[PDB]
Amino acid sequence: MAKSYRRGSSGKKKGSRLWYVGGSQF
Amino acid sequence: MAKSYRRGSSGKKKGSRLWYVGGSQF
Amino acid sequence: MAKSYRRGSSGKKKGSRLWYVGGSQF
Amino acid sequence: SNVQTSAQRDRIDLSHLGFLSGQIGRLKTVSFSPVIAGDSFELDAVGALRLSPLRRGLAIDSNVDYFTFYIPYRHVYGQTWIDFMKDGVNATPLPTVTTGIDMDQTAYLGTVNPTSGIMPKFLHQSYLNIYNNYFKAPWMPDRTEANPSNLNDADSRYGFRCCHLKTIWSAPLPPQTEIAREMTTGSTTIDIMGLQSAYAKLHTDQERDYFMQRYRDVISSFGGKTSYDADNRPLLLMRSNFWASGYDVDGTDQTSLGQFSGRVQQTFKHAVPRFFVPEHGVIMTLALVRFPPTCTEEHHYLIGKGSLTYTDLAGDPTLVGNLPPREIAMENLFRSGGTGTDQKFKVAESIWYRYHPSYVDSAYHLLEGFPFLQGRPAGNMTERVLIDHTKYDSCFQSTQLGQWNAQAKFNVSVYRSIPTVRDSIMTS
Amino acid sequence: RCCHLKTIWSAPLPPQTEIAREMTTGSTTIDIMGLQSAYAKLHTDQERDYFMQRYRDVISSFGGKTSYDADNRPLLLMRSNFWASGYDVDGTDQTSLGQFSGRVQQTFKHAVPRFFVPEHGVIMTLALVRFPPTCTEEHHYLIGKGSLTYTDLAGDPTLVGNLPPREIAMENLFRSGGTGTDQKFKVAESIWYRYHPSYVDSAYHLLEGFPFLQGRPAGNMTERVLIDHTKYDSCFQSTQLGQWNAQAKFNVSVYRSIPTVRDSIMTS
Amino acid sequence: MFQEFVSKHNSPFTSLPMVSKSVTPSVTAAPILSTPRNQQVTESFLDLTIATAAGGIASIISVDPSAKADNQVFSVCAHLTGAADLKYWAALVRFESATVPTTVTPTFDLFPIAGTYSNGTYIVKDCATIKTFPNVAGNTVYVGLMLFSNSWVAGKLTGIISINQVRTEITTLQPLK
Amino acid sequence: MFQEFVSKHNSPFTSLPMVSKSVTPSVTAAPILSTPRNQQVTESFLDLTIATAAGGIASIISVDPSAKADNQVFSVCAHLTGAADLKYWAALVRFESATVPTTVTPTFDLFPIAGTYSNGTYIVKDCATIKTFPNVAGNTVYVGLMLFSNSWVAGKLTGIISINQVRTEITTLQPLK
DNA sequence: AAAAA
DNA sequence: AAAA
DNA sequence: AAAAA
DNA sequence: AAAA
DNA sequence: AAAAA
DNA sequence: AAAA
Repeated sequence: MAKSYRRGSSGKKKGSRLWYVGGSQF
Repeated sequence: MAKSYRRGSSGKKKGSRLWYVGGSQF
Repeated sequence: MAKSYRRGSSGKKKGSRLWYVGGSQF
Repeated sequence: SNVQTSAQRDRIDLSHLGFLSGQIGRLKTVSFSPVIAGDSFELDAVGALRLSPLRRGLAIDSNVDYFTFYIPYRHVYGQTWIDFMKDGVNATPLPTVTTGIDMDQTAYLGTVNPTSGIMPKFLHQSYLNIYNNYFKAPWMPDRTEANPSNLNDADSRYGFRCCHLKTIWSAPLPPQTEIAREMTTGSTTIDIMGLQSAYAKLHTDQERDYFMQRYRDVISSFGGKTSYDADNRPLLLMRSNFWASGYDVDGTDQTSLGQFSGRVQQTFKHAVPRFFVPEHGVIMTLALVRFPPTCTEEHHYLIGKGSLTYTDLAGDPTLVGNLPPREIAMENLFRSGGTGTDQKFKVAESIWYRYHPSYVDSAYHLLEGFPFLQGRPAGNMTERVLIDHTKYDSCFQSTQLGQWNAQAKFNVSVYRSIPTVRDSIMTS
Repeated sequence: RCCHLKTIWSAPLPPQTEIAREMTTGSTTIDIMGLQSAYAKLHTDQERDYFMQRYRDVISSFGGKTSYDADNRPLLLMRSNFWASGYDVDGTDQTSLGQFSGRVQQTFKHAVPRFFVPEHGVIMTLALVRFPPTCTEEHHYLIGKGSLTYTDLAGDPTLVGNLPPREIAMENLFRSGGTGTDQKFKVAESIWYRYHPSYVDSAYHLLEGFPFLQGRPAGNMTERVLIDHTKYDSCFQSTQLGQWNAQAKFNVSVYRSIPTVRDSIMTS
Repeated sequence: MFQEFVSKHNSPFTSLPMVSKSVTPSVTAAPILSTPRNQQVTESFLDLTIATAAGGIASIISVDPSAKADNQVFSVCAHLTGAADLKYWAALVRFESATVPTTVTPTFDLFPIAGTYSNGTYIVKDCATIKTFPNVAGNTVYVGLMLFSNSWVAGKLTGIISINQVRTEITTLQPLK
Repeated sequence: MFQEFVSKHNSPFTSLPMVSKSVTPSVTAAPILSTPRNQQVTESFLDLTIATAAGGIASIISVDPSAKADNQVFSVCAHLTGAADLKYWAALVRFESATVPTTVTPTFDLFPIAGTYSNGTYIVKDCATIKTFPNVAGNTVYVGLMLFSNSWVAGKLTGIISINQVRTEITTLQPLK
């Protein structure tokens, strides 16, 4: 009954990477 | 279930202006 | 409302026979 | 080693969620996003709006407004901002404002109140500029609170009270309206050329009472135009208007078999066209919820006056278009209305032949579940035009989410010349 | 316990991040060729702090590759990701006329491509359920800092791309956040211009039924990144089936060189 | 049969230790047995000594101002008893003051409460709706249970009293859910 | 008319035999009438002899740790009576210990319970919600009914007491189903 | 593979 | 060469 | 004929 | 000849 | 942009 | 020139 404003917390990522924790993290 | 008699309090305005409060008011 | 994971306890049998009780048993 | 001096245009995602609530007829900030000069900004909001559960079924729909504005930092700080950017790295930090100690003392600004009690002033000052230029009545004075902590609990928690939808009583003629104008003729003589000059000066005064109370209105009458930087006003980007509807739920037990409960649930969209940001500043979004102003004990003017003369009833064009504005009392429009000086205002000479009021039967009076103004709007002219949310408490069931609540997703995409995270963390 | 979805506080820079690097120049002289060598050694250390903390990452930077038998790691076969939705139920009696109850019911599929098994072993399947990390008392960094300098607000590319990482406290992001050593971590120099947080109105605070992190995530960095399931107890009604439950049928078909049951039970 | 999962006066999960004290009933300065605390409370007494006087005594809580809502429900459960008959009756009380009070203000509002009273034992499990917004700005509203008598009899009393404010609700295990 | 298929304190299907014993009330060492057993129990007494002292006595059950859920409902029904007036009152009790207890720990939590008390007869059919997770690891939570008095009167008592823990539910025959 | 399909 |  | 149609 |  | 789409 |  409500797709966009109930699924996810932000928009789609089309740009540079933001987070670097030292490797893969899942 | 009820459009015309639940939405708005009057009819569409096709005529001269009625209210003048000194400027834009929203 | 739920077919595959509510009907039956395993998959379809395409292979050799597994059980031998001495005859027909229903 | 390697010093970086420029950056490519990158797509930055500024999308976030919003959980919003408020009262009827109060302006409240729902989203904001600081911007940099040279950016390319675009916004799209999708969500659902709800009201508190009603005591009865659906009777009247509500009206919802969404606004988006852009405010440069130069409008907030002025000359201080100019010296800030010219100095560079060693510039003086910008001034701040003081806030309260509770968690909800800045809810009208769309943010949680920090525990330090100190915040930058660009959000508070931008809110005042928007309200004084677009939402208050042109004839009432400006709001000039220096700090958020100077507001009362109601204003900081929910926002400033706005004006009702325009009616005969909620949109009266401005208080500086004259019904007479005197001249200084002689004892037994009069100058008739001087009489012509008197009418010319009266016409310019009436123009500034009805049409031109702001500077940009005076320039517009000459045929010119002013930029938003000339009078230091916020720039409107987009406005959206829609009505909220729902459905009904039926009770099925012994006691409630035959009664109904209405719930309002409406999806909406608020799309803003692509905008080029010329200077550093902020972009804010606000919401407003209102009901049509229906009053139970309101009647026709001809019914309330009782004794009718030729001027009242004939509708003769010569008399209608050549007489000064008439002053009437609240008694002539509402039951138990007043007659004193604070219950008096001025209207057009034959306004009652250009509109007809709504009728509410006496069976609906003092009945919970119907959004109505029980009786009449009280107070002076200032209190009569502004909406009071406590009068709608009889329509809703008590809840922690106020009188309306919403949940929206703001899709924000901006093209920004900023270095990547990898560039920022690697020395070489 | 697993890690939250990546945010500014749940995905900080690793604790072995340096904001300074010292050299041993002379009392009144400096070697400038030695200075060039110092930057080269700093670059390799920063590579191993941000990108290469595992052996297979170091080999990948050279352009090579390692098999899963080289570092003795499990082999991933398939990953599936989906969102769960449902509908609402309305109360119809005197007391509950006007309130609603939500139930989540989502069907799913997890298909794994055909795999050739090279050696004896086991194949395992696991599940993980998480919520987006929304906190009630979280605000913008510029709002929390208060006094703004040119570096904070101007967004000048020369300063953004040439400064060391900044260390901030939890107070600058959350109401009643800490300032001590355990509430401090490091972020990018202008990270606040690349994301915007979510806003929760004060009317929603301490309201049962909304999956939220009431207040702020507590503890040190290790306790801050790991999810705590006891904070979600206010969203559900008490039941014996925990916080989520599922019922699935696993269709497993294998081609095996094994004798039949008849062969195993007959001597001749 | 099925369980009744519906009740009045959900009780706090922790109780204060049993204490003993002596009080004197008053009409305009009714004493408070314990320091008021936020929302719910439950306390028990081993020996409550009451002198011969006229007036009342009260056990008071402080109303939680968060979750702005004027009308809220308050509940009570108490099994007060003794060795003799003290000729008293009970009702709910509402009053407000600008500071933390040790007594009850001369002006207050009473709300009827229906319980049981055989000889000197009083038992009740009732609830009522009371407004929570203060009448004068800057004050805090206080709600509690008051025992009133036109002529008290000297004696000692023992029992347990519990007060709750319904600002949130408590969930419990339902095996069929 | 229709049947009420809804009740508080569903009772165990088997009851313990009637017994007789003598106890002495205590404030910090309140005795337990029987060895606690898992979940529900119901017992009856022919002659319970109480000496003159101050304190309380309790009938206790052991909380079932399975079906992990902190909040659960506990119910009680008891018709205690006698030949004279012993001047007592009752409430629910919660305490925990690392071993099987014969008495009640000095520290405990009390929950208000609303019943009836004419002269010396007490009848109640109430229920309440109590947390079940232990505060200190390695302990077992105990819940029961405690009869308390600031000054007991020497005498003998008789009646029946039943305690239940709502971890599951009981089905019954409904002819219209 | 968190960010409507 | 980086959005590693 | 237990193993979605 | 088996998957009898 | 209050006045069925 | 106004339905500014």
